Order: sequence, then structure tokens, then C-alpha cells
Amino acid sequence: GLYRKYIEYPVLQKILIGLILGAIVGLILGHYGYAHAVHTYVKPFGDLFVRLLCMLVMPIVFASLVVGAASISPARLGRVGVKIVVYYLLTSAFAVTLGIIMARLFNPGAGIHLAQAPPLVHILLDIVPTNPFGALANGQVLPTIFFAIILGIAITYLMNSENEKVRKSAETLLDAINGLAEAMYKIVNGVMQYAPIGVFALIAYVMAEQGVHVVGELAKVTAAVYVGLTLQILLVYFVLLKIYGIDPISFIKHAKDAMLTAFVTRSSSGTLPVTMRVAKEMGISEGIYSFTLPLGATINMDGTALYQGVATFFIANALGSHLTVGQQLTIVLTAVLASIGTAGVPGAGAIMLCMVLHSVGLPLTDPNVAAAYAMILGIDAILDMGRTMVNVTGDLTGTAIVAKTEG
Repeated sequence: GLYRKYIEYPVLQKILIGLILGAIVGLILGHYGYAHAVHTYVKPFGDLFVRLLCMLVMPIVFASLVVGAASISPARLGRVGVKIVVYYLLTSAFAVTLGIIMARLFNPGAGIHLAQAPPLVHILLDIVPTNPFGALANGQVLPTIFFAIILGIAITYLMNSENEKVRKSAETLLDAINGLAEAMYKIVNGVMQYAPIGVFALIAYVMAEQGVHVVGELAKVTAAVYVGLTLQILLVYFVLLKIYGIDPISFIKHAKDAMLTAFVTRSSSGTLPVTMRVAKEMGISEGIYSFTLPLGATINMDGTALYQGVATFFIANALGSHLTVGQQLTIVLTAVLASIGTAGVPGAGAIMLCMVLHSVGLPLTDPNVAAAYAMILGIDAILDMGRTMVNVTGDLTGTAIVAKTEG
């Protein structure tokens, strides 16, 4: 069947064919005068994709962090877990200040001109929600991050209670929330199946209404991701191995297969048996990598910082505004903190792009924001490839360092 042949086709080879045929059609219709037809006919096939991406940002964020923070064992994270969560806190501080520097050296969105701050004691006091249901009903991503982590921790204090009724009740609540999380992981597969038509429509009406300087500046955001990404490999992981004695040249020759696997499959959780194979081939003992790789699958803020350091700068310069370094540090550190614990799930790109509109602060009713937010939702697939690639090699680096220290 034709529908079965269309679904059976792989997704990463489908969004790219959607994107190329979007850009070509939007150029050859944007030049030939037929452009008001695109905004009335093709644009609602992309607006539904933008709404489908924002439909599932909140149940993923709640039901993923509850079932994630209810997996924390306080006796498992004794010595190796502390070294890991100090390592990722060190590497995230390099990734933020390198994704900001590479967004500053490039100018993503300089010539796509289409055409008020709370204090630091207010944001950290607005993290705590006054109403958790009201934090879910509104947008309020970071309050439901906080309430989800608190509810996730407070269940494992009940599941090992001396009682049985509260233990059975806590198990049933955790299983219901885990079922909601798996349902929202199953929905994102159908949304990504719809994604070629949506990316086609979005980039088609963008190239139709603007022209060729969109692809001129869109071959700049991808460049500012990727040359900051390889630089974050060569200036962080290549020196963190050379400090701890392990030669980084043979490290890449070992981890090339896991890097290419994570590049193609576009998901760090799925490429885990390939990733543990390289860890076994590098002489790392079973317990070490068996603990650290499923931890680095979930909590690893390396690619998200490199993406949102340049995506927020592009969505700010494309909208006409202008940002300083101390004014965008407090936005990059907000988006990265909002995407915590939810970067290895299949719904990571949804939250990474929904924390861009909340980074601007303008709704999706104004046509200038909706014409610049689609421009990054076009190339999020090409960015997600390198994002997963730099996540997986960072996982391998943090396993190798801790294994060298323990051995």
C-alpha cells in the first residue's frame, strides 16, 4: 500500500526530502509572483505542525521528570554518581559559554529584518509554584519542572515505607504517571511521521514570503551550531582526556562507530547498545559504563546548550531586537535549566523549541514571530543530528575519565 510505503520509509530521510522540496518550491513560487496563494493554502499545513509540537510539551515535561526523579537511588549514587554529576556540571559550563561565543562570532539572523526584565531574585522565587495545577494549566515550564522533581522524590520515600497501603498507592500513582509518559512518547512518533509535510509547508511559505537570504542566513545557523560543536569536542573533550593521561587520538578511532550511529539514528537512548560496545572495547569495566551510560542518556546538558545558545540569539536578531552577553546568558541559562532531565527522551526537540518562544516572550498571534519560529523548526532536524552526536561522545568521555580515576 502507498500509505504503508510512506510510513515504512525512515524519518530522517523523509524530513530532509521534505525540506529540500520545500525550499525549491518556495523559491520558484516566491520569484514567480505566486506568493499570496502560498500564505493562504500551504501555510495552514505548517501551522498545524507548530501546534502539534506545542501540544505535547507539557505532559512530556511533567510525566517524564516524575518517572525520572523517582528512579534516583540514594545508595547507587555513592561515589561514581557524584563524579559524574560534577563532570556534567563542568562540561555544561563550557558548552554554554561556547555556544554563546559561537553565536556572537557568527551573526545568525543579521539581515532577515522582518518589521522589561525581572530581577534575579524574582526568577528564582518564581521557580517555586504557588499552584502546581495552575502551573500546569498555563505555560510555566520551570514551575512544573520543580513540582515534578519534588513529586518524583517524594514517592520513593513512600515505596520503601514499612506500611503496605501507602506503598501500594505510591506504586499505582507512579505506574499511572509512567503510563502517561509512555503514551506521550508514542504520540511523538506519529507527530514526527507527520513532520515532512509540516517542514515542507513551513519552509515553503517562509522562502516564498522572504526570498534567498533566508537560506543564506540558514546556512549560517547550521554552521554556527556545527563549528561550535566540533570546537566543543576539540577544546573540552580533547583536553579532558589529555589531562587524565588517556590519548584522545585513539579515542576517536575507537568511538567513530558510536558517533556515526548516534548521528544517523538521531537519538542517544536508542544508540545505547552501540555505545556500550565501544566502552567494552576500550577496556572499561562492566560496572562503570553500565552505571554511567544510562545516566548520561537522560541527564546530559551538552548539545542542548550548544543549540540554545545560538537558537535564542537567532530568534532574537531575526525579530529585530539586539542582545548583550549578560542579557542573553540569563536566557541561555534559563532554557537549558528548563530542558533538564528531559533531553534523552523522544520528545526533546519539542521542549527545546518551546523554550524558544518563552525565551522571546511574544505569542504566536503576531505574524513576525510565527515567520521566524518556523525558520528554525525547519532546520531542527539537521541540528538534532549533530546535537545527538555531541551528546554521545560526551557520554563516552565522562565514562572514560571516571573509569581512569577509579582504576
